[PDB]
Amino acid sequence: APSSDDLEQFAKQFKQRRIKLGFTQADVGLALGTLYGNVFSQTTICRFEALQLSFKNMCKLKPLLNKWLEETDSIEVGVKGALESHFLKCPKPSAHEITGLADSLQLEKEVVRVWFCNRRQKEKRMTP
DNA sequence: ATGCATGAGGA
DNA sequence: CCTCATGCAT
Repeated sequence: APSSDDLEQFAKQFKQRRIKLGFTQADVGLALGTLYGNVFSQTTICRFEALQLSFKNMCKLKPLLNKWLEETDSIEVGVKGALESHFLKCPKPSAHEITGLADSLQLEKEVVRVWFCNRRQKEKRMTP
């Protein structure tokens, strides 16, 4: 398995080469469908180039992007800041903390619950 | 490039 | 409920 440094260098050189070939991020994502039956979105290609995915996600995707390379050659600021503050304190809130913070902050419980799942996921990105 | 979301899968 | 991989919509 690759180091974080391996994946960083791979990402850099993947991006350089995609741009040089004049393909867009969506182009690559689509071609992974066309060529390998594994379609991906522009969002996914973008995150991969920015290392904004988990280490394991990055590792699963790298060989796929490598094959492609080989071949071709809302919530408001008042609310947000507060949400962030609590996260630094309690990153994993109980369904009561959640429902509690939700109404007090005037948001649906489900919007608050998902915000915390996403915030937790971000921290697990190779570069958050 | 990013914010909020879905849904499969698991303790 | 969560983690996780993933993307629609912005």
